[PDB]
Amino acid sequence: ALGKLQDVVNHNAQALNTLVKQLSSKFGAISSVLNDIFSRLDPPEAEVQ
Amino acid sequence: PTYGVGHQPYRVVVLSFELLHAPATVCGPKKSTNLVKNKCVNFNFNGLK
Amino acid sequence: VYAWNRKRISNCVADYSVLYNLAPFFTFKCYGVSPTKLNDLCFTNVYADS
Repeated sequence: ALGKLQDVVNHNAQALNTLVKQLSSKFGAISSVLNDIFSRLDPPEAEVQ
Repeated sequence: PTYGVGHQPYRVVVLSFELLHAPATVCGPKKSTNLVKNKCVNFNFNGLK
Repeated sequence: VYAWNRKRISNCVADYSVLYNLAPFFTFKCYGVSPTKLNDLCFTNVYADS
């Protein structure tokens, strides 16, 4: 019965958790951690990563 | 010793590294400091900054 | 060349800076890591092939 409200509570969660899952993607880079990129590579080549 | 630089002998050393999920055993000369807890500090662990 | 000497260097403190005075280094190229900033990363087991 109280579903139309629960959906508003559910989708918002799917709007946040998924937005968190996007932080684990590399987007074509070597990793998803900026510290590991800054420590291994130098800025001249870390800019493109 | 009379040939050109293109034919001169060159000593070459290849240092191959390994980054696995294991207690690291070879790093550089960085003095370790004390562990101060409950304070926002800059942590600089073996492979995590 | 066909019998390049491979040695496992474990449980050490790798100070690459001393490698610049005991032997004059020419073009130095590192793949995967930068030439500098090698004193703040601790590897697990390194291998020297000479």
